[PDB]
Amino acid sequence: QIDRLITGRLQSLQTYVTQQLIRAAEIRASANLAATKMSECVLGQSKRVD
Amino acid sequence: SALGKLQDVVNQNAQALNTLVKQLSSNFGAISSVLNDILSRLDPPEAEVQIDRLITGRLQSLQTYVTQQLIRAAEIRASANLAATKMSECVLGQSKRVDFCGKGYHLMSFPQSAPHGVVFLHVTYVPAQEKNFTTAPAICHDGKAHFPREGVFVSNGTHWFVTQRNFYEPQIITTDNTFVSGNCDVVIGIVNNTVYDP
Amino acid sequence: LTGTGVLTESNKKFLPFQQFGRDIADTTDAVRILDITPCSFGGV
Amino acid sequence: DSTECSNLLLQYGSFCTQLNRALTGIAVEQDKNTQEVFAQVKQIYKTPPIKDFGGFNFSQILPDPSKPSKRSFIEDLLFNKVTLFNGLTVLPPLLTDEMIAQYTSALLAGTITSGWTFGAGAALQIPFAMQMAYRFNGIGVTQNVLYENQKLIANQFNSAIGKIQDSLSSTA
Amino acid sequence: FNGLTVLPPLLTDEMIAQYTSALLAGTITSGWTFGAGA
Amino acid sequence: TRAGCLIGAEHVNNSYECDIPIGAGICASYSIIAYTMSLGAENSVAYSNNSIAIPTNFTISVTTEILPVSMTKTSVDCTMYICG
Ligand SMILES: *[C@@H]1O[C@H](CO)[C@@H](O)[C@H](O)[C@H]1NC(C)=O
Ligand SMILES: *[C@@H]1O[C@H](CO)[C@@H](O)[C@H](O)[C@H]1NC(C)=O
Ligand SMILES: *[C@@H]1O[C@H](CO)[C@@H](O)[C@H](O)[C@H]1NC(C)=O
Ligand SMILES: *[C@@H]1O[C@H](CO)[C@@H](O)[C@H](O)[C@H]1NC(C)=O
Ligand SMILES: *[C@@H]1O[C@H](CO)[C@@H](O)[C@H](O)[C@H]1NC(C)=O
Ligand SMILES: *[C@@H]1O[C@H](CO)[C@@H](O)[C@H](O)[C@H]1NC(C)=O
Ligand SMILES: *[C@@H]1O[C@H](CO)[C@@H](O)[C@H](O)[C@H]1NC(C)=O
Repeated sequence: QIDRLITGRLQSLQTYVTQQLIRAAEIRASANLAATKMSECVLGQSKRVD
Repeated sequence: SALGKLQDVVNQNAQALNTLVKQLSSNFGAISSVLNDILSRLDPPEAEVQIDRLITGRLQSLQTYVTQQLIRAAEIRASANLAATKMSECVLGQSKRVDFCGKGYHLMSFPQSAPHGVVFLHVTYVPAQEKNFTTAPAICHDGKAHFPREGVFVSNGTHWFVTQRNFYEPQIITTDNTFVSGNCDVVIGIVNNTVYDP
Repeated sequence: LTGTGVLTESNKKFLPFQQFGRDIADTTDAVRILDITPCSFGGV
Repeated sequence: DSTECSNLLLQYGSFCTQLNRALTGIAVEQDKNTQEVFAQVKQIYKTPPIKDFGGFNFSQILPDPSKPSKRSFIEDLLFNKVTLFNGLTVLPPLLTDEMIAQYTSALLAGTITSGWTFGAGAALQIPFAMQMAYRFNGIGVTQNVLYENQKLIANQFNSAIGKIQDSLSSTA
Repeated sequence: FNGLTVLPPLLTDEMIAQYTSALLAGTITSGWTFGAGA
Repeated sequence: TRAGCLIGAEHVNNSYECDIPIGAGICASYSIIAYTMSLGAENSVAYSNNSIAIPTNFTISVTTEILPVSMTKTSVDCTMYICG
């Protein structure tokens, strides 16, 4: 029974880690976009539309 | 350690591969981590249930490795898209974007090959050796407001010249490089000076 | 200890008290000295 | 804290090391993202005590000596509006709120004093009217348009900031 | 050795170096003109 | 500190560039010292409504940027890996 519980809890932890990794990738992309915006609009004037 | 990104990517890939290789030899609750020993030692029913346990463990490990590899591949694809954009903009032309192709006013870029990446040598222009000057938005001459076409009005201590923004090249204020727009009553900070007519 | 592979002359030096030898991944590499190198395999 | 779990997990493998490494890498990545986003400059510029920007008002976005964690009123509203065992722990960020706020203050001072010159090297002082004239020239509008409507543009900017703070105050 | 293979890259190191050299030569000898046509 | 407690490093009242990031604004560097990392050089720009600063010289700066383009292509035979 303990082994079954271990397998279930480890599977749950794997799912949580995968979700966290996907969210981290999304947040990294958003942070790269924000850094680009700060570089090209706060440190200078951007001719790009919108 | 000047190529930390490529070395880090290689180290992560090697670490994932080594972790998978190590996990290949895990008991996973079975009597042994060697399949051949189980087959040459144990009866077909118990041998196949141990095989099922080992298969479950190894399949879970391989699934985890494949998920991490897919995430790393997506990250590498994003990095390669950024590198291709830099190649198209910084190398094949001149980019007006700030700090996209190096710190300062970007001049050009040179590509260099790397074992698992690319290197951009960004050649840029950086102002230095600055001096203070006194400015005025416009010049009130003959009851008319004169603004510089390109550059800025400055004065060292008493004489007013017109120069360019990024370099100190003073020039005599003249009607060719200045344009008139209205009188000198609405401009805030306008000063009185002569405008040379050639 | 059963397995499938190629028996090769080994240039490595064992010890009188050592019988088996395993490289990285904890897999059988040498058996008493003869080296075990699996026969060629790959994709097509 | 059961010994049987350790006994049954040592033979299971090393997935715990994998998860710990993944979490550490994620934390390092977020720290690097914050470091890249907020630390665009290596010099902490400060606004001069006298504020004569041609009528433009920046006391709304500049820090005040009242010590509200060294944040502007808009930053205070942004912080206030956002509302926030068993082996789970929260690692504090490398850059604190005060440090990020001081980065923001330095960036604001550089933008409102040196324009875009500090982003390409040393900060170069320039009157805000002339910086706005340069920016108007960037979008294809001559300097005289700014110079003959400086008061109107300053009033419009102040009104826009007022609507911004009103929206951030009541509108959710 | 356990079913793990490393697939060689399609483009060799020499070919990547030749791409970099060609791009650099076009940049020096032509500027940005070669990136928008002849 | 709010990130925990550190033993073996002497706390100093100075501020240097961060070397080993401990967290919560606290860094460590090499005896081993622990401090609060400095954001950078602190300077005040002489702003005025009738003053400008214009460069009289220039510098041609060459910087290096590293960008990964690809990684090693690994193929795994599931039947061989799991079963052998
Ligand atoms: C000249 O400008 C610098 C800033 O670049 C300032 O520190 C200095 O005080 C100025 N000189 C005078 C005489 O005010
Ligand atoms: C300013 O420059 C003009 C022209 O070069 C010169 O005649 C004048 O003496 C200068 N004044 C000062 C204070 O350097
Ligand atoms: C600059 O501000 C001072 C007040 O400190 C004022 O006396 C002066 O007329 C102003 N000059 C311009 C050009 O706005
Ligand atoms: C410039 O000259 C006009 C008349 O010549 C005068 O009315 C005006 O006050 C002068 N400007 C300044 C700043 O003294
Ligand atoms: C800017 O706005 C604030 C709040 O409305 C006000 O207290 C301050 O006096 C204004 N500054 C200027 C220079 O008008
Ligand atoms: C504490 O910091 C202050 C200010 O930096 C300094 O004057 C003082 O010497 C420091 N004391 C110690 C014990 O480090
Ligand atoms: C600019 O700096 C270089 C050396 O970096 C020097 O040789 C040159 O004379 C300087 N320019 C001026 C106008 O002094």
